Amino acid sequence: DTKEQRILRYVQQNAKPGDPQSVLEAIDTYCTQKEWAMNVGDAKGQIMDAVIREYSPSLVLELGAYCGYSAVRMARLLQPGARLLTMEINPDCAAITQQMLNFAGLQDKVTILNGASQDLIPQLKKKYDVDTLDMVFLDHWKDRYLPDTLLLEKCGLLRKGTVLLADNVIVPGTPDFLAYVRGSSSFECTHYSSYLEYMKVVDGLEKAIYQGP
Amino acid sequence: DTKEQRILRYVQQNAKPGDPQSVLEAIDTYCTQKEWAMNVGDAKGQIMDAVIREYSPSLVLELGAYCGYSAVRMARLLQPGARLLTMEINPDCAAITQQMLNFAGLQDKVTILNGASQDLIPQLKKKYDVDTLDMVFLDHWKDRYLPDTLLLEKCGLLRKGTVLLADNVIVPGTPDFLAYVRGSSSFECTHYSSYLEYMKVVDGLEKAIYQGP
Ligand SMILES: N=C(N)c1ccc(NC(=O)Nc2cccc(CN)c2)cc1
Ligand SMILES: N=C(N)c1ccc(NC(=O)Nc2cccc(CN)c2)cc1
Ligand SMILES: [Cl-]
Ligand code: NA
Ligand code: NA
Repeated sequence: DTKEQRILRYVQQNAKPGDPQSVLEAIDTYCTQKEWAMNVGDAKGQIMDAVIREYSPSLVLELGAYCGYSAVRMARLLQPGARLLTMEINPDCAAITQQMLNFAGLQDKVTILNGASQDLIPQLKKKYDVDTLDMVFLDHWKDRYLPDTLLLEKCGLLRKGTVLLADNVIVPGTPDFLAYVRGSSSFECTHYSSYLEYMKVVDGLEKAIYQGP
Repeated sequence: DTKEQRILRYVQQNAKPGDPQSVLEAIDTYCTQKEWAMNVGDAKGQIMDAVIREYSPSLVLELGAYCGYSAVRMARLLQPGARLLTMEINPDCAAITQQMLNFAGLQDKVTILNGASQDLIPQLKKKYDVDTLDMVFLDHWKDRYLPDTLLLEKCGLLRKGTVLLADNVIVPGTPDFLAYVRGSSSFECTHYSSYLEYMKVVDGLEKAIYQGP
């Protein structure tokens, strides 16, 4: 009986059907109460929104999904003609995510693929008629952030101005990923550190904008 | 011949009059060439914009102004009925700032006050008929950031949701300012680190949202 399952359940019992905002609130609440995650709206959500709004991407790729919070958060802001593609290796998390999008009524803005990013990324151009990406959201599996970044490049999926946003990038974590995008001339970087009301970083996010090879 | 005199000159010679974006582009382009300040539009301007857009303040107070870049950046986004108040202790910077807003055609959006923040702040409610502030932009003189913040609270000028944004808050600088706002429950805090394309932080900003006494 997983945490992400109990989150889904809580949403299904308490959120307003087809109301993404309600859904996000229900998640944020339960996790804060449970202390699985504190004020995800202010710590992570708000930052996601600002990035979406600054860039107004037509095509967003989410790599990694836990309970579907991030997918709802992004999908709810996408305008007609804009879409989210989501990848997650863990099948339960994938499914919870789908079910979470369903409840919000956002399922038609999103395409979920349950598989390894290493195997799925190279199929995007061929299998999925993707030429390049406007935005990528890296989530969940921090160890996959750098490999993913490198593979996207390799597959020719990034273009000048493609925005990467990675969640849960807090020192000393994801050491290899941060060093790379910061040191690389192909990435223009901005780090976001959410402290909420205290002194300890609650969430760290990295925005890295591809500057071409 | 001061740097901010020389920035003003460059703008006047090169930017399109009455064009804020042109003026912002003239200052960046010049400071960058002089290697006085790299890519201020990416490093600082874009963040300011994101904050203004998120919060849509009616009244912004800027404390500190060097050449006026920030005042132009913020004033160009304020809608009818919104206004900027700028305080700067150095009389030439204040005047450059005014002449810079003139060139951009933004002078009616702004009131510039020449004087010490400690002296001007307490006169705001009384002399300038302010109740509280929607946003405060701290700029230019980092040593004043903490005492400004405290005086603004003392003067009853912050309300729940008042957004403070401080420029040039790069560790190990302003350690007390940062420890104060993060340490205090009266502030909900987010740090922005702009790396541009490099390994090292170019500019750092702190958003602190007042949460009450
Ligand atoms: N690189 C990682 N951090 C990483 C790599 C691989 C995975 N795999 C799963 O979660 N598989 C899974 C998860 C749930 C259930 C099943 C099988 N039904 C398989 C996770 C994390
Ligand atoms: N706390 C600070 N960092 C601080 C405090 C005070 C000042 N004062 C001026 O710049 N005065 C000035 C500057 C130019 C000209 C004149 C008077 N003609 C006065 C600066 C910085
Ligand atoms: Cl929120
Ligand atoms: Na870089
Ligand atoms: Na705080």
